[PDB]
Amino acid sequence: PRSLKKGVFVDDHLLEKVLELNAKGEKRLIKTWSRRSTIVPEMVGHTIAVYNGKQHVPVYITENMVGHKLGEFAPTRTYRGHG
Amino acid sequence: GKGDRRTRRGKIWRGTYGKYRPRKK
Amino acid sequence: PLDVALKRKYYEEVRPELIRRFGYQNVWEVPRLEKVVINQGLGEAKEDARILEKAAQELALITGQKPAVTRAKKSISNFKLRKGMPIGLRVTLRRDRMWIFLEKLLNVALPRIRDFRGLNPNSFDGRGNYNLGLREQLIFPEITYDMVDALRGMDIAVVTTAETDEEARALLELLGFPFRK
Amino acid sequence: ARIAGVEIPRNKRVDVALTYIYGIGKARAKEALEKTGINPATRVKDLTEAEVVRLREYVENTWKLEGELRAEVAANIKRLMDIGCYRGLRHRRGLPVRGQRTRTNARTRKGPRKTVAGKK
Amino acid sequence: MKEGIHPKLVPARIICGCGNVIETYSTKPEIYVEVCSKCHPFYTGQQRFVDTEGRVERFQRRYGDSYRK
RNA sequence: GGCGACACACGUGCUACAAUGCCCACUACAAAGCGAUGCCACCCGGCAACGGGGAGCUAAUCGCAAAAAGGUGGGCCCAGUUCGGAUUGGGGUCUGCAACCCGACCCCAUGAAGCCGGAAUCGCUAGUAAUCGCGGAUCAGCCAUGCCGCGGUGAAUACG
RNA sequence: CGCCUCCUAAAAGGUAACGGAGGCGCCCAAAGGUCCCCUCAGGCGGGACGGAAAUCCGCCGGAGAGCGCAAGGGUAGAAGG
Ligand SMILES: [Mg+2]
Ligand SMILES: [Mg+2]
Ligand SMILES: [Mg+2]
Ligand SMILES: [Mg+2]
Ligand SMILES: [Mg+2]
Ligand SMILES: [Mg+2]
Ligand SMILES: [Mg+2]
Ligand SMILES: [Mg+2]
Ligand SMILES: [Zn+2]
Repeated sequence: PRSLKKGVFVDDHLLEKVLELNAKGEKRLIKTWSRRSTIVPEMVGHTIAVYNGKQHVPVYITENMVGHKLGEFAPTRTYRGHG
Repeated sequence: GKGDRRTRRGKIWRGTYGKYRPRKK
Repeated sequence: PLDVALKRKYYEEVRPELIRRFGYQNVWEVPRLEKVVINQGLGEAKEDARILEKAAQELALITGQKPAVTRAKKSISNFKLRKGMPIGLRVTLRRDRMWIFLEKLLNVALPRIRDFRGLNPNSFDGRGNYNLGLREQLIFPEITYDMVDALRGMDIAVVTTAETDEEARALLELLGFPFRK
Repeated sequence: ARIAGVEIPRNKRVDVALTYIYGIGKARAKEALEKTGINPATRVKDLTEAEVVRLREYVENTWKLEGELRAEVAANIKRLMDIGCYRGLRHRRGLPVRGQRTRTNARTRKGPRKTVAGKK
Repeated sequence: MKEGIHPKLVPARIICGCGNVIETYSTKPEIYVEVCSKCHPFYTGQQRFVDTEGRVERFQRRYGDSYRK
């Protein structure tokens, strides 16, 4: 994966808004175009929308999802069955 | 075992080193 | 008469503790452990009576008394079973032969259930009795794995003179049954 | 011997008979015999029972296996389930996960070739 | 009971993996076994048997908090 | 985000179904090419990928680089069995701002289907068939089992 | 087209119509004699392969089970097992 000699979540786009909303409360929906976000455990309890190529999917967050990226919760393909 | 990652010639076929084919004389 | 451990363990550990917890005022108001029943139901013996004699030998080896057959009372279309066709093997356990079997079970056979996460304490009928089933017979130490043939297992019915379920719960727990909490 | 719960090995050379245990392979069995101090090239017909007991109190304690490695893997699959995770939904629909070609044969994961009426 | 058909119950002493000598009368005079009422982990204390893990380290994977403040 | 989607089908290839076989330890034998934004000798740490130092090399003098099959010794005892690795979980390495829908590797444990393949069909007349490994192109890294070259052992048959 | 069961049949017996409905022309050496023992079907919970019932465990259940076969009478204080 990402090498453990270095860190994680190299996106200062989203970190500033989620830390400001952490310090403020008021768990407002943020729309992000970034699937490369490996979710920081401080993001627990926020409504995040990931743009998968056509639409945003609103992703509620609980404690279990940490090492997963946000596109691991954002499906980009619809199949609905062979027939 | 040319595809098995835990034998000799599987490591020789892909050219990767490790426990099962180390380079040391 | 015999120095079986769980009988004396009952009389000196579980018998006064059940008087203490619930407030019994007569010595026969305590729950009493009588008529342990095993029916070892071999529905796979519709076509063969030769597996039934080996299962009878194994049951007589693990409890010390030889079981009887159960004849079918009622024929069905789906499951062959016409009039007779012996597909069951029932044995009841009394009088220091239930106690040695409970020693075997609680001390050897139940830890040899795979991962053995506990028992089901919700498996009470309502009037003081309990039932459980076993999958393989190799859990008992008398079964040898080189005199075995098939994957033949067990259903155990244990009876108590308790009135309610909570009385038999405390009798089974304190005498050594490993229920889930 | 009677070592890995009730699923047992017997019959000729423990150094590959430990490999049949779900959770004990070859190199892990080599570690188990190196710390215990037992012969690899000996057989399980002819060994001391103290070697058996020391092997037991090694292997059923220092790693998890028997009847709870399957429980850990199944709880990890359910951990991937129920939440909207991608790989959990791939495990849900019976579909392979680690970046596979499913246009052609993924019949390891999918099952038999469910041959369809094939129009045009 | 019935004579000649039912088996005879002999003194049976069961030896365990920890060396526990179990005292019963049964249908084989000396018994080998690998568990008892003490070595099974559900019976006695459970003593953080193999786990020492509340979960996998989901909320504990931090391994050094390295980001900009 | 997609070209990697999958209830199916076809073509070309890789790995096997084992004992003329597999694994482990040691020991040899080439050819053709590549590299001072790179190839890395040699130490230290890790079971390992690799990392930290740092010698050399504008290169028939340095390095890639061990060539493999071969040979010696030991183990396996023919059973889906240390044959065979699909697939799956956990923990890590290097690259790249970024490896999840899309990578390549290392370790642990899972270890499947396959015990020689229906109708049919393909390549080969002498180092050729078969088998075995190496190098280059692209390329930050790589799904490379593809392509192009290189060499080791070495059949059988051709009445017409 | 002969025989058996219920109704038509008007509370004894009997009672007709090309009236309403069903069977019988067999079987059992155990499905007979005696002696001794046992009591059902279902419903509510419980229990490896067991699902609405393959076998068991506890409680309720006076006869709705069964008594070879159509139906009626009868029957567990047995004619049933
Ligand atoms: Mg295993
Ligand atoms: Mg007598
Ligand atoms: Mg394409
Ligand atoms: Mg009249
Ligand atoms: Mg009259
Ligand atoms: Mg007629
Ligand atoms: Mg029931
Ligand atoms: Mg009748
Ligand atoms: Zn013990």
